[PDB]
Amino acid sequence: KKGVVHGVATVAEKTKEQVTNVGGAVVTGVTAVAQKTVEGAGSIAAATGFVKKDQ
Amino acid sequence: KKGVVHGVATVAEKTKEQVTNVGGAVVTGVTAVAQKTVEGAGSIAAATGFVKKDQ
Amino acid sequence: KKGVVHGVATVAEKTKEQVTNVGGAVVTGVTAVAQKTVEGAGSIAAATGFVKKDQ
Amino acid sequence: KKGVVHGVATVAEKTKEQVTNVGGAVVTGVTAVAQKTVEGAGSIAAATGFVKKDQ
Amino acid sequence: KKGVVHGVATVAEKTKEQVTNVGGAVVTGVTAVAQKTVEGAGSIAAATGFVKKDQ
Amino acid sequence: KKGVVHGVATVAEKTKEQVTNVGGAVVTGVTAVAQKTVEGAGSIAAATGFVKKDQ
Amino acid sequence: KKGVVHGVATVAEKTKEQVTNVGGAVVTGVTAVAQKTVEGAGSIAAATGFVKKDQ
Amino acid sequence: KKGVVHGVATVAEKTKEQVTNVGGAVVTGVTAVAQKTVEGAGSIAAATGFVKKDQ
Amino acid sequence: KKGVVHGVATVAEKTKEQVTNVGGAVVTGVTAVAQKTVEGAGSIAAATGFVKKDQ
Amino acid sequence: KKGVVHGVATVAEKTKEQVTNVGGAVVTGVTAVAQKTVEGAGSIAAATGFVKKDQ
Repeated sequence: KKGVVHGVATVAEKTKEQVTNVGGAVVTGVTAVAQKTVEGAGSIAAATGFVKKDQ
Repeated sequence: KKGVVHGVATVAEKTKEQVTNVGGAVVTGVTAVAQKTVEGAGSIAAATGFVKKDQ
Repeated sequence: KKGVVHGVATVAEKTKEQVTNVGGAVVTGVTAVAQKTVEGAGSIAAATGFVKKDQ
Repeated sequence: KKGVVHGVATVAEKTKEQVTNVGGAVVTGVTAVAQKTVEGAGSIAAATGFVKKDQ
Repeated sequence: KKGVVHGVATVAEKTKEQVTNVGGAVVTGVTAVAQKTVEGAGSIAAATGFVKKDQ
Repeated sequence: KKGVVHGVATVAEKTKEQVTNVGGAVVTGVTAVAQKTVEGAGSIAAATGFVKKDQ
Repeated sequence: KKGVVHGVATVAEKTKEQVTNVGGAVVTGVTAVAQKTVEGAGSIAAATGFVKKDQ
Repeated sequence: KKGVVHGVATVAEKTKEQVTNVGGAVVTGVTAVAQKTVEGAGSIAAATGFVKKDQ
Repeated sequence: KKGVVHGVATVAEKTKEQVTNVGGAVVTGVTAVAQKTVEGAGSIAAATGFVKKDQ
Repeated sequence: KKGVVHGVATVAEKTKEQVTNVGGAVVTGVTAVAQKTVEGAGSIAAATGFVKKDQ
């Protein structure tokens, strides 16, 4: 076989899960957050996949 | 087989799940948030997939 | 087989779920949010798939 | 088989769900939000798939 | 076989999970956060995959 | 002060919430159930406060 | 002060929450269930407060 | 002070939370269940407070 | 002071939390369950407070 | 002071937490279970407080 990509690719066979991202956010997984009190200014309480590039 | 992509591709066979994103947000997964009190200015309480690029 | 894409594609066979996004938001998954009080100015309380690019 | 796309495509066979988006928003999944009080100016309380690009 | 990529690629066969990211965040895994009180200004309470590049 | 009860009482001062039950069911709290498929004969899918005394 | 009870009482002062139960079920708390598939005969999927006394 | 109870009592002062139960179930706490697939006959998947006295 | 109980009592002062139970189940605490697949016949997957007295 | 109990009592002063149980189950503590696959017939996967007296 032959393949040429510029990116971003994701090429496969017999594949149970696939995610391609440029951005941006993708949530595909099981996630449970239980929480009782959030205070403070300002605290990232429960972050799973996170990116902060403030300018 | 032969394939040429510019991106972003996601090419496969026999594949249970697929996500392609440029952006942007995609939520495809099970997610449960239970929460009782959020305060503060300003706190990211429960973030799963998150991207902040303020300018 | 042969395939040429510019992107964004999502090409497959025998595939249970598919999402293609450029944008933008796509919500296809099970999601439960239970919440009792949100305060503060301004706090992202419960974000699952999120993108903030304010200019 | 043969396929050439410009994007955004989503090509498949035997496929239970499909979403193609350029935009924009698509909601196809089960979603339950229960909520008791939202205050503050201005707090994104419960966001599932979200994109904010204010200029 | 032959392959030439510019990156970022992810090329495979017989592959159970795949993630390609440029960004950005991708959450595909099981995650449980249980939490009782978050205070302080400002403390990253529970971060799993995290990136902070404030300027 | 003086108090004599037979039960069931609930006596208080300065009290934000109160529930008295003999029975029976009382639901006063925030509750979010999101659900996609229930099968089987017969499975209690999502029970929060539950009592089964079949004879 | 003086108090005589037969039960079940709940006597207090300056008290934020109170529950008295004989039964029976009382749900006063925040609860989020997100769920995607329930099968089997018969499986208690997600039980929070539960009592089964079948005869 | 003086107190005589038969039970079940719960007597206090300056008390943030109170639960009295004879039964029966009481759910007053924050709870998040996220779940993707339940099978089998019959499996208690996610039980928090649970009592099974089948006869 | 003087106190005579038959049980079950719970007598206190200046007390943040109280639970009295005869039964039965009481859930007052923060709880997060995230789960992806439950199979088998029949397996207690995730049990927090649990009592099984089948006859 | 004077006290006579039959049991089960729990008598105190200046006390942050209290639990009295006859039964039965009480869950008052923070608990996080994250889990990916449960199989087998039948295996107690993750048990925190547990009692099995099958007859």
